[PDB]
Amino acid sequence: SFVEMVDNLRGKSGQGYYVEMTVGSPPQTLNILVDTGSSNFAVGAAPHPFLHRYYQRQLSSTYRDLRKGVYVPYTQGKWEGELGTDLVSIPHGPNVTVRANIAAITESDKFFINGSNWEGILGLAYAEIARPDDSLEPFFDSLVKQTHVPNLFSLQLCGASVGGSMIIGGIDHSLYTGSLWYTPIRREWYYEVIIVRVEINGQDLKMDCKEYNYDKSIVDSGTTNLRLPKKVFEAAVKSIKAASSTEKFPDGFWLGEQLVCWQAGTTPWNIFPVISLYLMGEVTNQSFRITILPQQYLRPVEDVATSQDDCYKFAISQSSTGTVMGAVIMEGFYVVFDRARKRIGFAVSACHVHDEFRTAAVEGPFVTLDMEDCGYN
Ligand SMILES: CCOC[C@@H](Oc1cc(C[C@@H]2CS(=O)(=O)C[C@H](NCc3cccc(C(C)(C)C)c3)[C@H]2O)cc(F)c1N)C(F)(F)F
Repeated sequence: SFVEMVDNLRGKSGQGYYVEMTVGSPPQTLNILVDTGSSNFAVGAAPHPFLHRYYQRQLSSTYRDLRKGVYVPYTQGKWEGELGTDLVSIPHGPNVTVRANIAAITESDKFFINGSNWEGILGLAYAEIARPDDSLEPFFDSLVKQTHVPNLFSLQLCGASVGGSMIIGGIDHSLYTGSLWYTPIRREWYYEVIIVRVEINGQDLKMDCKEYNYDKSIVDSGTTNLRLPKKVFEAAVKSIKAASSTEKFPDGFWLGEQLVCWQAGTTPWNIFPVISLYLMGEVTNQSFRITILPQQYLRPVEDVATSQDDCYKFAISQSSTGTVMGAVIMEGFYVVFDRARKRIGFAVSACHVHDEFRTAAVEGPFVTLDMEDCGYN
């Protein structure tokens, strides 16, 4: 019955992927950002310049106030509001209704995005990182406890304005090609994984693999960019600069500030390298790699002039909180969040990204010794 959930995601580039949901009785429809990088379900519940609608608790007969406050500080953006519960459904999801915790957002700061077309956020990670604390049961845990829905979901996020699928409760085999490759979830708080090797155009970065996971590596659909720890970011940018040194770009470009443009259809894709991230596998001394194309980490943005150029921003940026495999890594891959078996699967997506002479890939098996030493303690 997964076909009903195919193409249930929409979004704008750089502004996330959202799914339609209803809260309350009678049901109020809202678009909700799908975020595997957090664990709170929260919706606008008061007027805001960027909101065209919001949750009106007084209009819902099933709303229950929990008489407790809450706030969540993200890397960028934060909101505060009031905790309560209400009935929640996903129209293009499983045919069930659950009573879930809901943070009613009363104040926010750089949380809502102008024109994003979503009014709330669905944190799909584990209770350990829920606010105020891990006693606030996350939505997916409620879903699994109250229904027969299997304890897993999969995300197919597609690039070019964008669409995708969140398959709740399973894997839809029409959404990917080739084999699924699984990496262990290291610990159930974020979807934390372990990167064991990095190559750029087939050249090993040659860092202590702990640097790749300092202080963690997570899979985060709520984040746009691939974000890399400072030392790894620097090495990666140096390598990518060298490979593309045929052309020169302003430093603002490499900092993700300035966009670069070329005449429509003349984008020099080949001067930008492929990036391979090797992830810890399921058996001893075994790993696999996912390979990212420049079409993924050069994010398409709207033309700043009145011309018909192709313009892009560099969608790899520096992090001080570990590696973040955001939407530009997930795009073109089918990613299975197999909570039941504490593992995350990757396969080439049916909406895989195109290049004339190169292709995004998930490949294995590889042998990698001492993968345990790659985890940061
Ligand atoms: C403008 C760029 O955003 C586009 C971005 O919009 C947002 C997305 C998020 C979710 C965040 C994005 S992040 O970059 O802050 C990383 C984080 N996950 C790791 C993390 C870091 C710090 C703290 C926590 C908690 C929640 C566990 C405490 C979790 C995610 O959840 C919060 C926001 F406000 C905005 N607007 C989107 F549109 F979704 F692409």
